[PDB]
Amino acid sequence: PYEPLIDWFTRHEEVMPLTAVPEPKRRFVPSKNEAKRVMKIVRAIREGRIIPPKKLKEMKEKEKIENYQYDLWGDSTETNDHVMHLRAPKLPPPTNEESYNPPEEYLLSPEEKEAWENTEYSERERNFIPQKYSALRKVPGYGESIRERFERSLDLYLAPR
Amino acid sequence: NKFVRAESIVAKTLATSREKERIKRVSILEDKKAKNETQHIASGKDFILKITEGLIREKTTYDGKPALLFIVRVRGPLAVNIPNKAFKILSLLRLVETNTGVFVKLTKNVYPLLKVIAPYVVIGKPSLSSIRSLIQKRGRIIYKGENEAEPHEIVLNDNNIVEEQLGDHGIICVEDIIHEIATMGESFSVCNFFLQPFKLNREVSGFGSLNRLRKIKQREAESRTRQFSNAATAPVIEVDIDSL
Amino acid sequence: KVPPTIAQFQYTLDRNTAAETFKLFNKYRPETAAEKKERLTKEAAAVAEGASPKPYAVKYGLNHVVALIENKKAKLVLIANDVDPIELVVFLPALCKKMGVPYAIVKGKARLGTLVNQKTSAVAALTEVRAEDEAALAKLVSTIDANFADKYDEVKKHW
Amino acid sequence: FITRSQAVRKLQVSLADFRRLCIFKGIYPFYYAKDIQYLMHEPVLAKFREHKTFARKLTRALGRGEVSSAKRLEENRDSYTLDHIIKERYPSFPDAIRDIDDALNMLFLFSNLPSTNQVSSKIINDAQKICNQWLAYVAKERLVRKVFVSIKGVYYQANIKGEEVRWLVPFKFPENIPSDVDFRIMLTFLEFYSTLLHFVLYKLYTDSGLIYPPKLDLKKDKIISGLSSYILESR
RNA sequence: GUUCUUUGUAAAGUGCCUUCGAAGAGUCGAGUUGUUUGGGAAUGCAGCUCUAAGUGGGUGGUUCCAUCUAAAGCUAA
RNA sequence: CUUAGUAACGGCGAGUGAAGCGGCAAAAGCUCAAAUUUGAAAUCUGGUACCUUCGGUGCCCGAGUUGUAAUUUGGAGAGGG
Repeated sequence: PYEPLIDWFTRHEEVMPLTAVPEPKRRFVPSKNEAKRVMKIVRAIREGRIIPPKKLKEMKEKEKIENYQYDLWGDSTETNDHVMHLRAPKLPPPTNEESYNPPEEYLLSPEEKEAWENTEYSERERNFIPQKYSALRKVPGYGESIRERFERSLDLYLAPR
Repeated sequence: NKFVRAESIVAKTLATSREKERIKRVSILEDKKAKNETQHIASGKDFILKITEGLIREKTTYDGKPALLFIVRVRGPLAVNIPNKAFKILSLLRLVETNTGVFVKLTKNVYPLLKVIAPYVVIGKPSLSSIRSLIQKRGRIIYKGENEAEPHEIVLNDNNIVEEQLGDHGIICVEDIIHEIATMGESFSVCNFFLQPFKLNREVSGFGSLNRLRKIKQREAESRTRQFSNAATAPVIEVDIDSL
Repeated sequence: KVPPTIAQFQYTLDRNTAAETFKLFNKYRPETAAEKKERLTKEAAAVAEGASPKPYAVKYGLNHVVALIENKKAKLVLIANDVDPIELVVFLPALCKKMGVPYAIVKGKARLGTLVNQKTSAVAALTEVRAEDEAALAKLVSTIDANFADKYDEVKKHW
Repeated sequence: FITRSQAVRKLQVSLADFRRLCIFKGIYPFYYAKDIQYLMHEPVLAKFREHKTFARKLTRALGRGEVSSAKRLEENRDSYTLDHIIKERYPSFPDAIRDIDDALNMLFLFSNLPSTNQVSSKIINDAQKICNQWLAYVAKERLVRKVFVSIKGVYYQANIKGEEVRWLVPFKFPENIPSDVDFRIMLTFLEFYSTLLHFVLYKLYTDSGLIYPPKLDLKKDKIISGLSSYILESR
């Protein structure tokens, strides 16, 4: 049922191509369809309906520079707190006595330094240890600063008002 | 642990052949330049190319004046393994890691070593804002941790850390480190090995939709804004570090 | 159970050879419809205000190809195995054998489409080539004749 | 009211994109039914869909091997603007200056950040540019009342159209970025506050002060890159 | 009739000389079961079984000769 | 209209019943599939912005090389000169 295909015809390679068709001029000469398209766009440029590729750069070198450069409020008197459902996002509490140079009674006792670290975060009165510094040069870069803005950002859209 | 293809393993050797022969060639002409035996070599002086931004190639000779450079690691070229002469210079400058900067002064001894590592580094004279913003944005200090651990590299957060480690040399703060780095002084060799290297983030920094195309755009911008001379009279390519 | 002239496919070109084929072939991309258009608008801008040589790109219509094999224009032919009607190509590896034109069954009909700006292709062929890659082609050909034509002399037989 | 799940499903939008729109629109929680029901018809949602179409049609070009068409897809790309989103959020100018309290705190933090694979250099340079514009104006028309240097940073108070804004600037040292924080939430807040600040600064300058935007001296930016640079003219 | 525009090495036609020169298959055909006719050379169609050719094939007339080119399509009165 | 109630068939019986020619009415022819645009799918659907809107144009999207356009249908036809 399954004989190997004995290639009785492909065994012998062909020398000449199958047909003796004369090759056209257009296979050697530059294309006339290309010439037709080119001489169509030429007309479109004379008429002015296609702006040339050289000037298209100049149309974007002069434009799209001005972003967000217009007044949108103007004479704006209308308040958005008209429906009672706009809960204004509450400006965070003003900072009370924790400066780089504090009155050193604010500086925490050694027992409460570890007791503060023992308490779980977010159920905690201060997000920081109050510290005393003699010089302004001696003030460290506060490491837990990105954490504070990130947590405030989360408090805006995830915490119920 | 992967299989290594044949094409890669021949490509590495074929590229290191060019790099070993290139480094030896630059080594010979720089050795013959120092010994004043300039009888029959290509050129007995030093040019510096300054490419700025429409890409103007300047050709100015290197003066004897000590200058301030910020060498930036690149990753180039493609199939190359680094030879012994590259391992040495990049160990001394502590630039084994890619995307990593360091400050050095450029003199008549520094400049011959610069031609060896030029296909691996991108150099240039920075400005006061490039230095000052770089130190206040990035900075490492290798010192002791809590009680036991030594290899902690943390951050230039404080100035009292600056006091404890430097102090008596006249350096008290981070801005004083910026002073001795921008202006070539006594404490430059003290603080240069204190900020060991910088950790610059890589360009584009992703493999994906937008990031591949942006890496393609920048990768073709590389060979335009940087050339590999390969000759023994290679002009050192200086680029804008304020832009970079 | 498969008759020998079917599954003369499935015995495709190997991994290393295949990539090297495209290494060559991706060099001969046809211009994209976007690119062709801009080229001509570049011409129109120029020729409206004030020479070119014939451009080599691979050849890709089944017709065009079956024209090209049998006319000797073709040098290398790439034939994708998985095609909706298999019959649409089954003759093609034999035709080429008969006109002595070097052919290789490639794997991935879509993979041909890549090299040619189309969705699929069934068949693409590199007729004419640049001066530098002329040698690259003729060697690839030989590589193909070894690992494909000579390796599978028994592809015309066995069910 | 409606559940988060019911809001996400009703919008037929991803949770991320639901939260992105929620950040832009100023919507907060159970959500309000008429609030989500009002979010549904909005240009920003449609532009998010357009970004998704662009994403696949680019990876189509990239994944095939054609680079020119992909580069062309970048040229034929418009993006969503947060212009009309503020008119419906802060209709009056004094209301926008009541929000600028929290807006200037993100932006002055993001100036003092090393650029990572999370956050590009263009993002930080544009944020720092707005920061310098803000500092230049407040030092121009002389609107400071209170200062407070703390461990955290340095607080300022400013009568900006007579309503006393407050904002915090950290100390100019490298900041250790934790891997804990999510730099995708913060980037959208930056994206909203950034545009809000552009429109605020245009309004301030074109009302009482100067041309917007002012130029910057190149060899001044080479020296300081701070506030003695960036010269600004009145008329 | 009146005008406004016509274009590009654009589109064809004629005669001569040379170089080539592919036209439809589960169809035609054959066997049989029904249907249609007034149909004698089962005509026409259907079902079912089998199923071709290329100096071919289909149809007609006294050993040739004439005649058309199926198995695709459109179309006023 | 005629051919014609003819040829032809019909337990040659109820009977069934054409056609070609001829004369007129009216008249008109044509399109694919077939061998390569291969020096460039040259073709179209749509979306969108305008315009003089049974449509035209630009720009984008797709469809399409398993073939969409030009040329050819035996009355030949095509390649060239």
